[PDB]
Amino acid sequence: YYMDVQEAKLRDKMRGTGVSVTRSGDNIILNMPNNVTFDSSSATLKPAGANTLTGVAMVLKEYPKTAVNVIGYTDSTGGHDLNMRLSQQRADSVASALITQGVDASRIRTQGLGPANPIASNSTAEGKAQNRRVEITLSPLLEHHHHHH
Repeated sequence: YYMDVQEAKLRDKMRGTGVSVTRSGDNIILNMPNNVTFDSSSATLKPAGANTLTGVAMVLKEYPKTAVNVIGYTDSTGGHDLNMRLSQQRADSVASALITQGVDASRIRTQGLGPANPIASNSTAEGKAQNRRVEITLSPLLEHHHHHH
């Protein structure tokens, strides 16, 4: 359980934001289309996206046993290294926004996995557009930080 109610909260808050709530197994995948999060192409937090990121951050405050893995995906047509930069850049923008809103930095990790896992075809522009995305992987804290010794 634990994320059952979170799925309901996210589904309500993302009622018409543009964010696709894909609940995979136990963890929740919040994938945000390039257009709704960023302005042009560079990591640029538009008001709409910042507003939505605030909603995400709110839920992350409601349930602090969430591990926030911000994994950025993207097509690598142009320069896989440059796209890697943008991949990490985009993830970092989301993370810093969360931390700014009040999410623990120690509960957040940013991974640029753009040219790693193709969600769609990379040869076709259809998939190329789909691959360029930011997916927030909300997983339950695998063994909370344990320091009493």
